[PDB]
Amino acid sequence: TETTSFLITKFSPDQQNLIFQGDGYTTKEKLTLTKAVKNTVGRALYSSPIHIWDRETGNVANFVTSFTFVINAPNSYNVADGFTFFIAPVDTKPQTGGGYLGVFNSAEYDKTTQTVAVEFDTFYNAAWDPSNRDRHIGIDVNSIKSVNTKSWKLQNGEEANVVIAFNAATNVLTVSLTYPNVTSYTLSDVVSLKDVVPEWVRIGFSATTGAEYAAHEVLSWSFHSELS
Amino acid sequence: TETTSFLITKFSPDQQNLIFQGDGYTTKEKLTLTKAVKNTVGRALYSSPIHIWDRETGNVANFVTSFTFVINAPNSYNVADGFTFFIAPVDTKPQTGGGYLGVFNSAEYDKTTQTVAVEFDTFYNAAWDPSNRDRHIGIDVNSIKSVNTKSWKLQNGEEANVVIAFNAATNVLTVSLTYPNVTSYTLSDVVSLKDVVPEWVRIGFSATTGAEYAAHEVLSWSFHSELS
Ligand SMILES: OC[C@H]1O[C@@H](O)[C@H](O)[C@@H](O)[C@@H]1O
Ligand SMILES: OC[C@H]1O[C@@H](O)[C@H](O)[C@@H](O)[C@@H]1O
Ligand SMILES: [Ca+2]
Ligand SMILES: [Ca+2]
Ligand SMILES: [Mn+2]
Ligand SMILES: [Mn+2]
Repeated sequence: TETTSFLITKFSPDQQNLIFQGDGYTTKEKLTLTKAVKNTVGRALYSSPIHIWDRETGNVANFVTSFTFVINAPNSYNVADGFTFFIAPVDTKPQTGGGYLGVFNSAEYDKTTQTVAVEFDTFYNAAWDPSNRDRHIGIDVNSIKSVNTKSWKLQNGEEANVVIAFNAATNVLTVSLTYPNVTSYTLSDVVSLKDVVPEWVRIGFSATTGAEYAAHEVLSWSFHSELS
Repeated sequence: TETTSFLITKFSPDQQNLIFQGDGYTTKEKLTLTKAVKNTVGRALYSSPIHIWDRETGNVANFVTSFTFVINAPNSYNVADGFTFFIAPVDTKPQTGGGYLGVFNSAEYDKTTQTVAVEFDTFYNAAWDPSNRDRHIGIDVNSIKSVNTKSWKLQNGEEANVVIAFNAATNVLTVSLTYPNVTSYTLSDVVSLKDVVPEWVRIGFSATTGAEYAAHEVLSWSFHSELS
């Protein structure tokens, strides 16, 4: 048995258990991924690698993470590009920015990326996003074109509580986003972790801007995993 | 609030959430610090830095750690040097070996060392060890000359269960050691953690051999800290 857990309900300016990439940094008790500026990327990784699956027994870890995040766009009508929670190899670095959200590089399935991300996409990219042009929650597996998505109305400036759980027995990854004014969205899909990501991974957040922009922030974060 | 927990009941050939130094490695499901050879040092740290106290609030964290260890001396009469569980600055590296247990450099107090350790000393070093020449458990603070100690009879090759707990309210550090055949030892003292170590630290194990030697292995390890 191997387990990993942490809880940070307030971020300090010298948060040494996180690995920052791009414009990502801590300030005023909040983790800032990107400011409201064009063409940036911000990423934050928890320092310790997680044992997501066991090569020897073939076991896969059960896990759940919770975080509260806020998106502040100066113009409630022009918002881009989004925020994501992602599971990737330990040595992971920012990928394509803008619509790619700093985690992927193509709309085509690329097994070499070995990355699963749960996106909060705020800008319609015609080449791969849902035709309805709605902002949405989506589950990505080695591609920026989600395997499943769910419309979501962004409440500019409001904090959203997100819970992402993965059940090892069913291979179901569930996502839930709740706003206080009480509006909730849920989305599920079967992800076969053991065949997408390496057995040791790093988890983090990622947010990007492009021609359109907004400030992406995390105010608290917990994670708990258990590999038997 | 900031909490960090982890539990490993079986070590893997590639235990990526641990940082090894000296001859420390994992094999046969155990963490091996030193083999039964002369003059070696082996350390293992948890990859993620821990927030042990906070300057702006003045708050210090409560923590507990449980581990099982084994010392195998080829000859129960000639055994050295010892094993330690320690808290030190994030960038910590192996220090002087032999009777300095890979954690300190002298028997004189040295503030820049910023290291608190709990030793399981199996060799009598005339210049600083307790005059009775007894194997002992000690609480070291910025010096290899323990602040407090307690005689301990080594049970060669046997599994020892240890619990080291720090109570932030009273600043009391307590250590307990138990052998199957049920022999127990306990020691405690008040350590002002906030005055000795930095805000962020890394925790781990250390073991060393010198002219006299023995194998030091850890069989399981859990840790939990909570800073309000
Ligand atoms: O910011 C909105 C959009 O800006 C464009 O300039 C980027 O090429 C595109 O990837 C992004 O989605
Ligand atoms: O191994 C037992 C002893 O061996 C000596 O050679 C080392 O100098 C000393 O530090 C150590 O305590
Ligand atoms: Ca998009
Ligand atoms: Ca000694
Ligand atoms: Mn999308
Ligand atoms: Mn001693």
